[PDB]
Amino acid sequence: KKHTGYVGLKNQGATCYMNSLLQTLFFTNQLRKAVYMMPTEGDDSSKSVPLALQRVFYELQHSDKPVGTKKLTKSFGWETLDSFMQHDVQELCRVLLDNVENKMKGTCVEGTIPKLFRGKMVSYIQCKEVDYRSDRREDYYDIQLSIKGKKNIFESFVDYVAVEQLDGDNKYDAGEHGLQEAEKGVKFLTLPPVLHLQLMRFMNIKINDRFEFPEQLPLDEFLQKTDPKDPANYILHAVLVHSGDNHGGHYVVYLNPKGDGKWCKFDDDVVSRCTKEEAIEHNYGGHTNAYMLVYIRESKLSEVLQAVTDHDIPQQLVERLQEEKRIEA
Ligand SMILES: Cc1cc(Cl)cc(-c2ccnc3cc(CN4C(=O)CCC4=O)sc23)c1O[C@@H]1CNC[C@@H]1F
Repeated sequence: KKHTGYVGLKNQGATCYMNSLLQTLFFTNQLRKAVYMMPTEGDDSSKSVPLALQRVFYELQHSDKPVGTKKLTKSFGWETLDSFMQHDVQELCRVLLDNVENKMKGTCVEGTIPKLFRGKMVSYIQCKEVDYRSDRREDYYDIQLSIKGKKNIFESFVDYVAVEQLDGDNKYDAGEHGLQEAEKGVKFLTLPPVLHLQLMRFMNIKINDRFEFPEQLPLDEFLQKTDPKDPANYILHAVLVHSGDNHGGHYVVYLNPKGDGKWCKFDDDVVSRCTKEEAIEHNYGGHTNAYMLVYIRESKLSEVLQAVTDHDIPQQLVERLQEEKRIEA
């Protein structure tokens, strides 16, 4: 904390990618404030996932020493290494934020999860030579981008929206109209304030290819309609990295918490300052791979990364967490 201003977490081992995600969610400041507001006074000390996330966030905000996650792993039942390796980061993040969102219902901080992370997309199937079109509106909290044969995020987004032909052997079952030539596609209606992009490093053959992501990411061309008052310019907030072995390896996260190009490497207990280039360019890959990226929308940056004070944690919660620290010591 003395060098960088920020504390790290206790070592991974079986934990894998949780520490990387916890720092990412902790430095989503608007979420952190909302997490502190959850009415967890009635909750069980051990079994409550909402309370266990308040504990980590509290300790990341106040501790000089590294913060433990053992109370938190016991709460949502992922104790073994197998339980992390079977899942991916978006599934873990979904498990934490569902608990948080459910606890926030009927409270002053309701709807903070969908405000921060929920975007909307339309999937469509249009028949070419017949008048039939199926549409589904879908909420998403995260996007999984393809990287095999893609130079960069721009190209992955182009491929994400690209129109697929349903011709020949793979014609579209159109019900009363029978098999038809058709065009399948997806289109983004809105992009959230905090954008979670996972990069598909497994097709399970692994992909160590060089994949380039920028500091500033404009996404207006991937929307159906563009607001001129609020363009879809996104700014790079976090880069989650894996090195070494599969079914194992070492997980790190790079972060610029204030959103001001001032980057730090979060290597469990060791938080240290780094260059933009160590955080961005040097995690592109080729012959160490980035696997998740977090972008924040430029128009939403002040609100998402709003300053936290110790006053933002309710007195009842502070007293309860210090009662644990006294009794356990
Ligand atoms: C071993 C390993 C290496 C790398 Cl470099 C990234 C991940 C990783 C960690 C967390 N989250 C994601 C999300 C990803 C994107 N992705 C999907 O969602 C479906 C297919 C895929 O690629 S890769 C990854 C990883 O660990 C993984 C855990 N479970 C499977 C691996 F063992």
